[PDB]
Amino acid sequence: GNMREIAPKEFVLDMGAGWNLGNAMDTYNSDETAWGNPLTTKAMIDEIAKMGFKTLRLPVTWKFHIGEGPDYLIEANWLDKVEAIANFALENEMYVIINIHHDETWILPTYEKADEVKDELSKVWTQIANRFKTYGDYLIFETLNEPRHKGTPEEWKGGTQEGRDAVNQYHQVSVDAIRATGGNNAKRKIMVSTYAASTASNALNDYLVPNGDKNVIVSVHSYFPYQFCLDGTDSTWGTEADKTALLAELDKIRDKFIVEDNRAVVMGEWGSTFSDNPEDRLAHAEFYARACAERGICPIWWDNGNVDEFGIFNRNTLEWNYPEIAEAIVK
Repeated sequence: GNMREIAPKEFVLDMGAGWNLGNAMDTYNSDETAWGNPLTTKAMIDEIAKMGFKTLRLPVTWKFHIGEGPDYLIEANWLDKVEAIANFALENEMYVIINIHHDETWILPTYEKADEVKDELSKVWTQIANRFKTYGDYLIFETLNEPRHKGTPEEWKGGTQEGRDAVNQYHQVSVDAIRATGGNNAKRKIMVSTYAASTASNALNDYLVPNGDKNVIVSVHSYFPYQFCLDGTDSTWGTEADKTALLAELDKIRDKFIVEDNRAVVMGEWGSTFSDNPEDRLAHAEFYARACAERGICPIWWDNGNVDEFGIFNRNTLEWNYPEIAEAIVK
């Protein structure tokens, strides 16, 4: 239950390297096994910690467990599940990040919907924060995952001005709600994303930290370069031009947040999908993770459980599918 007096940049160094429990509690279904992953167990999390990951990111989708307004009650048994997994990590001496994940349908960043969204968000964050209020500073809240207007031309390009404005307002509501619960929540580290967790320059330039809160960490995601990492249209990686382009991405993030803004950064998702390309995936993981570590940015690999996609740990057998990726990230 202890809260250190600790600056965000040292806290982020202490977070080490992380791993996402993807397609689990974040599954967009009332049944969190619907996306193909078993119910999470401590035995699973134990292997994540034994491999040397220091941070578990525990993405959670809340939509199917939130009741009607104006109270928007979160089901107690859902909180129980979240808490249990969090404790699996904390018992392993890990940091744990809990977020709001695939909840965009009630978090649409438009002026039209803002007023209702801000009402619901305040109620939901109050509830999550009160459940977890007595936990110490190894538990971190991440207010929103990739808040954006899905299906729009600027969705993955940093949004429109209206969308970035609304996203900033939703972070404002969420931080305020967390801090108003008091206790350890007045001091807890909060990860606050850009629009979409984008690294687009407009998203970088328009980002606002609510109240200038000194315990806010910046959250961005960068599956760089996307042609290799996401689309599978390029399956090779490792030229000097590839290296230079990735370092330029990372230097953009460093220059804006770390140097100009005096903020620490968690790269709360990155990684590459499997494209019949193990050697280049490994080279890219090694280089990316090293580049983040040299900059003081905490890298958190996205693992969705699916070996044909982002899964590097086998949750059903407790073995690593791709142990060398894992090792390249944590060394």
